[PDB]
Amino acid sequence: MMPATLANKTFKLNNGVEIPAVGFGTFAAEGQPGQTYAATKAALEAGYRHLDCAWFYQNEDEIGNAIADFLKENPSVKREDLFICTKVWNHMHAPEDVKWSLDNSLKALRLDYVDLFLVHWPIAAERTEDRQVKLGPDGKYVINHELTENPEPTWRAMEELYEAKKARAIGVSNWTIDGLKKLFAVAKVKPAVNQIEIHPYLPNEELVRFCLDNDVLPSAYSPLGSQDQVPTTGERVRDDPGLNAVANRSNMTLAQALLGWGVKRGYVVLPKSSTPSRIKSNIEVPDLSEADYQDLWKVANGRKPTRFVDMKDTFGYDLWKESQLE
Ligand SMILES: NC(=O)c1ccc[n+]([C@@H]2O[C@H](COP(=O)([O-])OP(=O)(O)OC[C@H]3O[C@@H](n4cnc5c(N)ncnc54)[C@H](OP(=O)(O)O)[C@@H]3O)[C@@H](O)[C@H]2O)c1
Repeated sequence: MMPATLANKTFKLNNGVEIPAVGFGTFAAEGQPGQTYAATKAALEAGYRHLDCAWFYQNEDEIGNAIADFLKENPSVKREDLFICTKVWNHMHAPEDVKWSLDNSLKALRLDYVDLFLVHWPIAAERTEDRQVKLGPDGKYVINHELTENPEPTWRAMEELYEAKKARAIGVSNWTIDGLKKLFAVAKVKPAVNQIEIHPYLPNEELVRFCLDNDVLPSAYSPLGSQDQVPTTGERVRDDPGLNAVANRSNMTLAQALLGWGVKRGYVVLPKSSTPSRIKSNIEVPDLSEADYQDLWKVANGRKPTRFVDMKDTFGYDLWKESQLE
């Protein structure tokens, strides 16, 4: 346990809502039945008060039971003490489908409201009659270009959910700087959060700066970089000697140093794990010294950025227009 952990720290969103600086990522892209329940339960017991969820991962039902069981077991804690975030997927950007998606997520989570609701990608795709992702003849998402280029109808729907008090704050995920500029023009409620990939191999500094300078708070998914192993070089973030040197010299884990780096930059961090030992350890986020903070920055600044999450090939849509050359 870390008495000085920054797990007690919150940020204040531009509408006054407080968001815990550390949240637990619940994505379980590989099963099993019951694994999300155990992990979520472990996070709640370990002191997490921020849970990050999404319709896409199809496990909000297990999360709902975990929250309900945790609350039943711990009468001193109230649902209001938890910060719950979920997200609407790309095939559900039509206004009525946005509301349906939150209603569905609220049902599975066994909640009356969520603390944060996000548009998961700035990409609108067609859906099937039964509200699944419609696949085109190449097997990729079928893109609705009108709704993708002019997301106003989708955002109005988020605004209405927010005014209906079904979401205490609304935000975006994977939005770009230009995307934010376009949204600001048509938005009555400014997005409170932009959840994006942020870690030492992808510092995303220009977007992080633009958000902070504009009252949008970033939150970092993949804050540990994934163990996904950089594809053009075959190196892992968690094998990086510079990063490990800072952690080792300060008797902290590599993950804790990476999470402490993110909060120190001034944004939320959403570490994911299925492993109890790692769930427990990742809630112990240190307040980094100036030397540690700077040296991690040296690693980040000494290399070419590498984005681990790019669903180009699945979507049949290229948001970030990144190539081998150029
Ligand atoms: N488009 C979006 O909005 C989006 C995209 C991706 C993710 N997210 C959210 O953010 C979360 C993070 O995504 P991510 O899993 O790709 O990256 P991550 O949080 O940076 O961590 C990925 C992997 O690191 C391992 N790990 C965790 N703690 C560790 C520790 N102390 N020491 C060593 N290894 C550790 C874990 O493996 P084990 O599981 O085996 O323990 C975990 O799978 C997701 O769950 C999700 O809620 C959002």
